[PDB]
Amino acid sequence: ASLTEIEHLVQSVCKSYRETCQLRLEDLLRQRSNIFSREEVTGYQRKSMWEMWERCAHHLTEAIQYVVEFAKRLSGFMELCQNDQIVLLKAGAMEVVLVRMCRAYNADNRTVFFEGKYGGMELFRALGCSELISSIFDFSHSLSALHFSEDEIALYTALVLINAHRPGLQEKRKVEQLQYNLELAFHHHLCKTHRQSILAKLPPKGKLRSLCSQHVERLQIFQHLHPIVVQAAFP
Repeated sequence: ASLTEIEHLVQSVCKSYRETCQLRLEDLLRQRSNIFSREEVTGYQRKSMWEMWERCAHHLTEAIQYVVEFAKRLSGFMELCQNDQIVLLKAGAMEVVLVRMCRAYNADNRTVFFEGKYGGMELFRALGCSELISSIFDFSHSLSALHFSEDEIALYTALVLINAHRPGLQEKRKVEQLQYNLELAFHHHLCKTHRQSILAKLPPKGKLRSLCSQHVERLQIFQHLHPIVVQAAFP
């Protein structure tokens, strides 16, 4: 693994994210000024829990598709056996979307971009899961505080997806190699960008999995399947 090869991987992954971002940071940042009216907020609050969950799930599944395209554009993912592909995606897909949310969250007004405007926790009152919603906002707040580069998100999301420790992997060694190469790339780019600091400040592995486990649990309580099981992708 030559420096030049490693630099190539950094470029590949960062470009892949740029293509599969799903939204433009520029656009999100400009839209921060546009905020939901109190009347609009009360409207969302008035909606039935069932309607909101369907609406939310539509957005989530949309995002997961983009994440899957990101995974396909990652080097070596395609080479892995279907079983190993699905395992990595199953475990990581939702985890990646939670990371990508940090872009949408605005720390000043504590609002997130939902259906074309910025809104606070108040919007999702209908769901009646205040603790889950608060935790997602808190998680996003921390990442927003870090002022994550698009290039940093790209490498981090990739590392989330590509983990040898995920159970059910037959080709563990192959995934390990891919993980280590992406690990090197992340460290290398942080050295180059003088952002070595952020490693310590990153959320622990445990916390990412915790929020995703409970998120899937709530969807399963409603008449829904795991998004990888309900995959229009892998057709």
